[PDB]
Amino acid sequence: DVSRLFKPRPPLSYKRPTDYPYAKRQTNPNITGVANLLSTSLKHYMEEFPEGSPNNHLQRYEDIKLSKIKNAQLLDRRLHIKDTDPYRTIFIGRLPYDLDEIELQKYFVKFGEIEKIRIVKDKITQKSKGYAFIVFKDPISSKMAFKEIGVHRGIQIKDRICIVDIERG
Amino acid sequence: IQVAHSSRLANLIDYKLRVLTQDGRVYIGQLMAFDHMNLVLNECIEERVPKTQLDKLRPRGTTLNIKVEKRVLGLTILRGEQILSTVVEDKPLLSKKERLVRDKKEKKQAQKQTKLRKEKEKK
Amino acid sequence: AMVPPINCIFNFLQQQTPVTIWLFEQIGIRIKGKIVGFDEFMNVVIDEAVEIPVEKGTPLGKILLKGDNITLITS
Amino acid sequence: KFYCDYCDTYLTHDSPSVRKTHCSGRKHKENVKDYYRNKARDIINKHNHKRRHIGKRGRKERENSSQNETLKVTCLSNKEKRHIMHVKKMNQKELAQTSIDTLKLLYDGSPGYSKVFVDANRFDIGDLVKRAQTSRSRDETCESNPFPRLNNPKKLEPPKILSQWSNTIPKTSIFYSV
Amino acid sequence: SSQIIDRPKHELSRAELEELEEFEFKHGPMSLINDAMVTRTPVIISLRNNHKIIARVKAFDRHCNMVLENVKELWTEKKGKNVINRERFISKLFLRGDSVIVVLKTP
Amino acid sequence: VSTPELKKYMDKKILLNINGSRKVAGILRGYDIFLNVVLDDAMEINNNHQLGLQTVIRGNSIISLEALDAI
Amino acid sequence: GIPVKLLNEAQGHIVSLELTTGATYRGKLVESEDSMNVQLRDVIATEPQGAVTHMDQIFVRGSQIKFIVVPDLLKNAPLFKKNSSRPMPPI
Amino acid sequence: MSTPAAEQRKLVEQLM
Amino acid sequence: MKLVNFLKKLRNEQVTIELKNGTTVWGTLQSVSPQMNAILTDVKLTLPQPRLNKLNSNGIAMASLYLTGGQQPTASDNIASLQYINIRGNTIRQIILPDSLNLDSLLVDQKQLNSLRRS
RNA sequence: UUGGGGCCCUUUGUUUCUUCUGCCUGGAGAAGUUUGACACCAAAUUCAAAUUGGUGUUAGGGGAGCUGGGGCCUUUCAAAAAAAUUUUGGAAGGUCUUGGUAGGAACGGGUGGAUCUUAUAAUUUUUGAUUUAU
RNA sequence: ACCUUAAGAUAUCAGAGGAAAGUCCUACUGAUCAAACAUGCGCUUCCAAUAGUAGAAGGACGUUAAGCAUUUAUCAUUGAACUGUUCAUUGAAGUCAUUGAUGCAAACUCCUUGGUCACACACACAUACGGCGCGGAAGGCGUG
Repeated sequence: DVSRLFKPRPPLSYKRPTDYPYAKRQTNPNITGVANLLSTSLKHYMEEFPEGSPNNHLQRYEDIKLSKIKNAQLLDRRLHIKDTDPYRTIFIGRLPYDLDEIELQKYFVKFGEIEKIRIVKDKITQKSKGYAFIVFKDPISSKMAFKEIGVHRGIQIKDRICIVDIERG
Repeated sequence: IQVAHSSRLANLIDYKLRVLTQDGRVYIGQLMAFDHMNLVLNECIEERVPKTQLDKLRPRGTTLNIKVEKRVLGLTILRGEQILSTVVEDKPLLSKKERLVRDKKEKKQAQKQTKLRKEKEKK
Repeated sequence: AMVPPINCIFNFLQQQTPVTIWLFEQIGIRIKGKIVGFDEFMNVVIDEAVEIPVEKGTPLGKILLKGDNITLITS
Repeated sequence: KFYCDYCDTYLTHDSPSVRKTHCSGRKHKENVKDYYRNKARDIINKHNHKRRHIGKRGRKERENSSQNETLKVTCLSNKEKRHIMHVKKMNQKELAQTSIDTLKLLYDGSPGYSKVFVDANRFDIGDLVKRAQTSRSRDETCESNPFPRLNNPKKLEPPKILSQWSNTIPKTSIFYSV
Repeated sequence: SSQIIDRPKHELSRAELEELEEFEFKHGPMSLINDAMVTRTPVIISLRNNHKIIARVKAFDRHCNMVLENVKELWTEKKGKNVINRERFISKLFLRGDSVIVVLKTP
Repeated sequence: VSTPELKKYMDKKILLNINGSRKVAGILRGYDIFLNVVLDDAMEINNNHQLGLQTVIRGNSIISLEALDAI
Repeated sequence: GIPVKLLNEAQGHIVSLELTTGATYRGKLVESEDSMNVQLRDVIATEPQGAVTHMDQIFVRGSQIKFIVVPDLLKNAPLFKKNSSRPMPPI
Repeated sequence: MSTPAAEQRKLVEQLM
Repeated sequence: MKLVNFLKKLRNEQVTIELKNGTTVWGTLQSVSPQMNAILTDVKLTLPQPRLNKLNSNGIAMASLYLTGGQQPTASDNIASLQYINIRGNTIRQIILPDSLNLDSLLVDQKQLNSLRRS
């Protein structure tokens, strides 16, 4: 009963092949040359289609390429906050967009004396771009306040998270 | 026979296909698996037109009658390199509702047997 | 011991033993010469290649024989 | 990741001898034997019959079949039919496994016996037999046992008869054999 | 340079892969077909089955299968001395890349 | 990927049919994963002329590789 | 793939396979690999024109095989069933 | 590791 | 850029696939596998007669066309009307697209455009 | 409950959901229905039982509730062309039908399998040596 | 004793919001696609005598059957006669068949398959034919 169940079928009958032998199998040989067409038929083809149809799907490709080559040089094209050196002056970042200069001055005065404050806003609209420059009366106090406001999950911005660091100027 | 328009080779499982090869030989058997697209046919019988009767198919009694030599061969796996094109010929023995019924049956039985197997193999 | 065919072709290259390459049929030609270098895919460059139909063929110079046609490489 | 579908053991991904080691052991050699015994046992046990289309019999067809007679139906009890089915299945198995080898025993002392009937020194399938019985060697010559009849052999086994028809046999033999 | 070009295709990164594809299409043998599409000059493609097509390429691919329009299939069927010249015009055509042999650009 | 199982044919005479017509007999020496084979002391069976002391056969054109020995 | 695994399950049983050259071969199947290379034993060959011979072994490259005929009983193989249960492979 | 060509590279490269 | 992706965008349009044998399949085109395994549905296979008296035709193509099982016994030319022939990818030689469709909207490879924007 | 007529019993292991009792002058009786039961296969201890490992079977019809969907009708509400008319949307009720009735939701991972992309157009399947050719 | 792994992703575009340039996400929102499940179309094709001993579809790896008509059965060397032909000898291979193969055609026998359903034994129809009984099979299309 080991192999009494896997009894194979009877041997397959023989039929004379209807295809070509493995030795005679080939694709088309004697493929004629391409030079003869160029002399005669090419002239007729060029005469009967003067101009080809426009290549339109490349328009979108080159158009988006134009965006890439158009964004960069235009951002590079360019050239209240011109205070003293930032050794004693403090800087803030990521402040609220709808914030003001007096509120920023008060927030900076919460942890250090302020001598000169002037917030630089975007030129497009009169809204605080989130940058406030505060001159401090003590560089050590300003550095300590910046460290505290950076380690304490960011200073309290009105509608954002305002991390603080050096002015880096 | 009519076959659904959105029916890939996965839907035609146990349909009785008509597989054609490069050398003018056809295979007529039930599809049961695939992959490179090399099928497995259950009872496929291979047909061919002999060279002696090939001349009757050429353009010109009114109705042609071709005697095709056929061989019987069972549970054969083809190779996708030779396959040329496949056609469908007949529907399976079971209707669609009965097919769904037996699938649900086997799924229930398999889930129960798997649960019992886990219960035995853990304890 | 076992020598791979790549090692055999390397030995042919090193000892400069002349080889007669059998291009497969329906082309009906053979190439005789010395192997200067081989590749991954049995692509071989041949120096002093001699064309022989299947012996009145013409020398070809230095050729690069694509490996998809080679059938034997015998010395 | 490939697992055996008979052993159901999940096997760490292999492709070399690791699959030739699993498939050549014993937990995958006899556990693949029990599987196909059951599947082939089913197709022997299947009793489902073709769908029955019953047509309305007509009057000309009914009157003649109603004229003749009614026929009694033989019927058995549950235990009796259980026993009969068991006996019939056993008889079918026993007859199906039976192989007749009278010609192998008849030529036991032939001059070229060891080269044909031994089946281990044959020239066609001997290549398979050639860790794991007083086998008959090929080097036997006809000089051994010059006279076979010197009490060495035994009488031919009497022919078998069907047991369900064992009363059919003639009661007494023609001649008195001791 | 040489190392990345000779470098086997299974160890380069994704970005360098499509960079390699773009470089192959721009500076390579398929630059011919790319130029032929861009300046819209006809190409004469010689197929494997003795068919010559004259057409303008609109999109090609790695395997050298292209979409063509204004195709004009030219081929001859012969037996012994007799020869007949047949031509067929196809408006828009897709062409598989395993058949082509030599692709000639119009002068 | 997976080396073909020819570790039992080593140094045994085999006869393999090149393409569909040619038949070459020799002593196998090695093999590759493409089923390239290097066989020494070849002889093109057809009278039959020997090929050379060391030949390699591209595995594309091999069809069958039956062995004329005990195996 | 399923057919390769089926040919793997068909080991040790007499299979008949026809090459692309036209020849036919049948005999015990010793070993098969994932690329359809097979090794037949005690094979009875039929060359294309009809002649029949016999060899001890043969190793035919899988790129030339047209089809392979396994015993009919393998239709009940466990790997042909679609809905299957897995033992939740370990970590 | 993909097609056998990579494996043959990791043999031929060492051979040269 | 893979033209199989463009070919997948037709999906319901009448094509004329010319295989490598010579037989030309005409019929509505359903989905195309990423290997170009076309699946046409309302097909009308036909075999071009070479129009030359002594050059007869392909023979294996006639055998395959008849063994498909749809050849009309009274048909003068070799045509076989059937439904749902699945064509293996490697057998197609060239696909004659319809004349009416627009190429500018279908040839834009969305994946390549996405890659270019991402880069 | 009893009798009569018709048709069926190949239901062939005489209803085939299982066991047990049982049947042709009859179509019947008891117990049971999924972490369970029942049938069968294989072995070795040197018959049987024992166990371990396997393959299956657990159904068909009708009804009540409960519930998914459609068609048609009524009422009520909102918008436009208004408390009279219509169309559109929603709620409730009626009628008819059609389907379901033991699992379902959420979360989760060093979970299986399908499909897709890339290695991959370089000898073993799909990026061409089977239109028989010069 | 041999074995311990290709890597990624899971509808798509467009619009609003959140973490200069992308980048991600939204039990967010439109449009397209695909799948499942319900549910419909006067949608399209198909579903076997009993008022009778039938028939339809597909087979036969069935018989008549050695049917009726054609056509096939090696190569080399040497000797002999002979005007290429016949007889013998050595060597080499050589699927079985000749009751075969191939061409043509017919009768017969038998297997599987099916609603062998219900109401009818009926005078119809030009816009050519109430497609206005219940189911089943297979597709096409639409809605939720």
